[PDB]
Amino acid sequence: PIETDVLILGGGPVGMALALDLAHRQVGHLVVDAGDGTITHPKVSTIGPRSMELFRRWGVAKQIRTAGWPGDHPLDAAWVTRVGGHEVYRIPLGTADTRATPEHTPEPDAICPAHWLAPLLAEAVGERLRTRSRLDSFEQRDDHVRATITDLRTGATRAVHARYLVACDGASSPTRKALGIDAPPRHRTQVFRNILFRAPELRSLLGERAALVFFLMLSSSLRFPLRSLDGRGLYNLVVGVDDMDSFELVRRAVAFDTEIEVLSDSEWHLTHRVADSFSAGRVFLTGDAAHTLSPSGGFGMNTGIGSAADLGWKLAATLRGWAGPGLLATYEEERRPVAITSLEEANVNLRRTMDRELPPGLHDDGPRGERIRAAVAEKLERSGARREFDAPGIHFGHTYRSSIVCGEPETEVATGGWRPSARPGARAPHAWLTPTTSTLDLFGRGFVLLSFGTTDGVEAVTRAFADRHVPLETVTCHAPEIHALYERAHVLVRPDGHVAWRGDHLPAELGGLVDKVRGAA
Ligand SMILES: Cc1cc2nc3c(=O)[nH]c(=O)nc-3n(C[C@H](O)[C@H](O)[C@H](O)COP(=O)(O)OP(=O)(O)OC[C@H]3O[C@@H](n4cnc5c(N)ncnc54)[C@H](O)[C@@H]3O)c2cc1C
Ligand SMILES: O=C1NCc2c1c1c3ccccc3[nH]c1c1[nH]c3ccccc3c21
Repeated sequence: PIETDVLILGGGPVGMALALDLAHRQVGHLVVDAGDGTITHPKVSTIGPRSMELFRRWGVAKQIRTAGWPGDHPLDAAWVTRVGGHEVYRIPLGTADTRATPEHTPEPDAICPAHWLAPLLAEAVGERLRTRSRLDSFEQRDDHVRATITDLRTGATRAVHARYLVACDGASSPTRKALGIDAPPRHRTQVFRNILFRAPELRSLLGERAALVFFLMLSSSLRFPLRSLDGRGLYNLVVGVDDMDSFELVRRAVAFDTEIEVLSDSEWHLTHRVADSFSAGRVFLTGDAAHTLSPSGGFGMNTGIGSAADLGWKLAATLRGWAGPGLLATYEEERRPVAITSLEEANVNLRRTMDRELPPGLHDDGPRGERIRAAVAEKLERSGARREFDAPGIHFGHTYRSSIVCGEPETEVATGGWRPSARPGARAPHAWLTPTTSTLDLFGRGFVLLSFGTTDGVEAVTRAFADRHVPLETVTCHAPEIHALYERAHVLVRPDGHVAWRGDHLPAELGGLVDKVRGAA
C-alpha cells in the first residue's frame, strides 16, 4: 500500500496545474491518468493571461510561449461567408512578435494546442505522474482515503493511501457520481462535431487574410469556428448537429481547391453544468468534474486552472497545520460563484452566435451583397462580438466575498470596462517593481504584506503570524506610482495572489486578523 499526501485523479491540464502548484509548495503528491499524454484529437489551444501568470509562477511560461506557435501568424478573429470567400468583419489582434505587452499584466495570452501542452506539462511534473492508470474504486476513512489503482496495460489492481483525493476526471466525472453529487444543466445541451484536418498550403493561399479563428456564416450547421491550431497546417472545424461526409463539410467551408486531409471526426456535447458541492469529506472536485461551460470565450480550462491554484494553497496549509478547520470549506465558497458567473458570460457569447441572423444576399457578390455584408458587419459590432475575444474582467476581475476576506462595501454594478484594483477579495494588481520584477513575482508562497513608505506596525504583524506559524514575508516599496495603484499604505496578500485586507493603519487585534484569514475565526 503506497502512501502520498495528495492523490490526483486525472492528468489533463487542470490536474497537471494542481501538481505543479503542489510541487512548488513542496507538498507530496501523485498524478494518475488513463493515457500516455498523447492527444490524438487536440481540443483546446488558447491559454488565458491569468493562467499564464500562474504558469510564470511555476516556471513553465517561457517554454509554453516558445513551444512552436509561429511568431508571425496573425491572431485575428474574422467573420466570413467561407474561408477564402467574402469577408464580413475582422478584429485585428496582431502577431505574437509585434503586439505591445499590455499594461495590466506581464503575461499576455498564449497559443499552445493540447498536443504540445500535454508533453510539456508531463516533463515539468516528472515521475510523480503515472500514465495508463485508472481508478476503479475508493473508500473514505477517518484520517485518509484508500483507492484502487488498476494498471490498464496489465489489468492488475493496486492500493493507494492518501490524505486527500482530488478528482480532475472530466465532465463525466465517475468520482462525482460515486459521491452522489448532482450537476444540473443551467442551459440547453447542444451537440456538435469536431473535424480535425491538415491543410498544408492553406496559410500561403490566405496570406494577409489569415486568422487564428474564422466564424463561418454559411448554413444553420456551418455558423461556427474554424481555427488554426498550430499555425503550421493543422485546423479544426466546428459543425453543428441539427437533427454529411467529413471531407465534404470541410470543402464547403473552405473556398480553395487545395490539399485537405481529415484526421478525425468526433461528436461532443456542449453543456452548462456546475456541481451542487465541490467536495465531500476528503474528496475534492476540480476542473470539468466541478464545472463545465461553453468554450465560446475560452473560459473553461482557465477556470479549472484557477480553481486548482486555489485548492492548492489551502490543501498545503491544512497539511502543514497552520490552517483553521474551516479553510478547506472556502474552496467551494469562493470558486463555485466564479464558475457560475463565468458560465453565464460564456453563454452570452454563445447566444450571440445562435441568435444571429443570416440574411439572404449575404453570399452574392457585386454591389448588393456588398451592401448586405456591410450592414451585417455593423450589427455584429453593435452585438458586442469583440467581447468574446477581449474579456479582461473574466480573466482578472473576479472578487472573492467570503469568510476569510475582510471585505469592503460597494455593490456589484459595473460602470466601465474592467480596471486593476487592490480591493479585498481581488487579484493584487501588476506593476513593475523593476524592469525585471513584477509585483506578481512576490506572490505565490505564503502571505505577503506590502507596505508603502513605512515599516510602522510591521514587527507586530510579523509576531502575530509567527505565533500561529503562518508563513509571512514583508516587503517595503517606495514607488509612488505603485502606492497610488494599491491606494493603501498596507496591503495584505494571500498565498494565491488575492488581497485579504488593506488599510492605512493595521488593526488593533492582529491575532484576530490572522485567524480570520487562515479560516480559524
Ligand atoms: C472542443 C473544446 C474546445 C475547448 N477549447 C478551450 C480553449 O480554447 N480554452 C480553454 O481555456 N478551454 C477550452 N475548453 C475547455 C477545456 O477542454 C476543459 O476546461 C478542460 O479540458 C477540462 O479540464 P480537466 O483536466 O479537469 O478535464 P479533462 O481535460 O477531461 O481531464 C480528464 C483526464 O483525466 C483522466 N481520467 C479520467 N477518468 C479517469 C479515471 N477513472 N482514472 C484515471 N484517469 C482518469 C483522463 O485520462 C483525462 O485525460 C475546450 C473544451 C472543448 C470540448
Ligand atoms: O476553442 C474553442 N472551441 C470551440 C469554440 C472555441 C472558442 C474560443 C476559443 C478561444 C477564444 C474564443 C473562443 N470562442 C470559441 C467558440 N465560440 C463558439 C461558438 C459555437 C461553437 C463553438 C465555439 C467556440
